[PDB]
Amino acid sequence: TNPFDDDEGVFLVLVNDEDQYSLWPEFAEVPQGWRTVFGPTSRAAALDYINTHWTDLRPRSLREAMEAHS
Amino acid sequence: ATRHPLAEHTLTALVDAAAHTHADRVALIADGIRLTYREVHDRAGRLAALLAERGVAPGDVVAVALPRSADLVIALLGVLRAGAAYLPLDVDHPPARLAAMVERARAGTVVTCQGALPLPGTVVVDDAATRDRLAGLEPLPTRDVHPDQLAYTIFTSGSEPKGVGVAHRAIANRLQWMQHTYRLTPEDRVAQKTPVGFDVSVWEFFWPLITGATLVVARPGGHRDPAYLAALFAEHKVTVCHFVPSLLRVFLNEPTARRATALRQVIVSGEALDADLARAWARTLPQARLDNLYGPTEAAVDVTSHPVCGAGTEPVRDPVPIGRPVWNTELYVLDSSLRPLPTGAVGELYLGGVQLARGYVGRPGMTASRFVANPFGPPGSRLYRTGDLVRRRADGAVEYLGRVDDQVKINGVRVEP
Ligand SMILES: Nc1ncnc2c1ncn2[C@@H]1O[C@H](COP(=O)(O)OC(=O)[C@@H](N)CO)[C@@H](O)[C@H]1O
Repeated sequence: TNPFDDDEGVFLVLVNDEDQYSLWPEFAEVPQGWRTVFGPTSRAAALDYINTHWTDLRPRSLREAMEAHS
Repeated sequence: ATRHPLAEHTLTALVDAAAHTHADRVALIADGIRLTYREVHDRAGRLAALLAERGVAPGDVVAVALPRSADLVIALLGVLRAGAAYLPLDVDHPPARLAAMVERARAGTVVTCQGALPLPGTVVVDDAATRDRLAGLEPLPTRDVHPDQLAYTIFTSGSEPKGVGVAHRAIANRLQWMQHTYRLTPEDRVAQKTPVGFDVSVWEFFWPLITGATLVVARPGGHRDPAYLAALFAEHKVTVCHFVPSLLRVFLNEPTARRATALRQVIVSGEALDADLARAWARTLPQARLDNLYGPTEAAVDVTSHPVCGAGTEPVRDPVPIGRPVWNTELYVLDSSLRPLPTGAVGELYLGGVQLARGYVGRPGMTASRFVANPFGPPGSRLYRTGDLVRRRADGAVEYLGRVDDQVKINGVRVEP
């Protein structure tokens, strides 16, 4: 069963420079280019953090390009 | 090592280049008539102008609810022309399902026709007043499109369905790879027979229209009738088409399938391809090459391909490989600790590269749980976890072995129990 689906796992939330988010199991080394913003915590609490913080799925560069059209 | 330059990074650039180069060639055979590239693009430009005057702007999502027809093709092109992403609605699905998709994707406009009318922002293309307005608008010059803007949002089954948003950059890679690999010419005829809600239809519509080839549009429902498909293929000398494995079996059980002698390349994807079915194909249509393609909606239609039937292929045996990655795509076979497995060992397929979707519209938690940080790629990159169990063979081709979960296919349609 996939570790990102393990309801009993221990999880972090990671974000990259494009302000995209990833669930992440605490047992795995954090990949380069990603920063821990929440956890270690339960899967449900990590997903709640993501659902309340990641409100725009566009990569940051695209959003900034669209804001500059003004 | 699949890195490859891209001539263009948007689908609008690819379609527009072809519209100039192939203007007076036939683009569409549909509805009993023939339309040239020039005519199709004039009509798509009028629709883009109408969408723009109704508030559609780059970055928006426009739902499309039209039966398979010339008007469907024009609508998809018009939406893209206006800088928007299209959300295909299969007019067979029940109304409540379509309404929920429009809500989740925040589609503010729905393009449809009177037959398929029985939602906010409805444009009815064959309403008298709307026909008159289209005739009275100048075709709109293509909007500027950023490659990371979406080209389409397609829903798949959700263990509530999830809407996969795929950027221009991702589908531009997928279609240019396809054209490099199989090399359509303007004399080719690809069949439009896949329902518009299945992402295979994205290349049926757009691959011929970025090359100067002709799209032969099957009637609504005709994909259900293999004798009709064989007749259509013979009538218009169709040279390229798609089947899902279960419907390929149905096609080969049809006595007149052998009349499709103009076929030179068939693409099979969506389910495991068995070796006895591939052998049956080669007995029935020896001049038609057959390739097995694989991929999830989350990674722009297909990420791997394998040549199965044709000159130069290996003898077929089970499992028939799903093959090797397409351009600008990486494959990892990982264990449950996220470590790469040695060659031949079974683990779960993870996908990297330019074709990954943006994510699931309106569903950040779900997105972050399946498009995860990438240990192997450049800093800040992601992987999509497929849920597919695979192994890599000695020679490097990948074999599909089954699922980590309970997901199933019906007639190629992804279904979550
Ligand atoms: N050649 C193949 N062999 C075995 N299983 C396959 C396959 N192609 C697709 N699949 C299965 O179909 C799933 C993707 O289904 P879907 O997103 O509906 O997309 C699609 O099906 C289309 N995007 C494929 O073109 C894959 O994760 C895998 O389980």
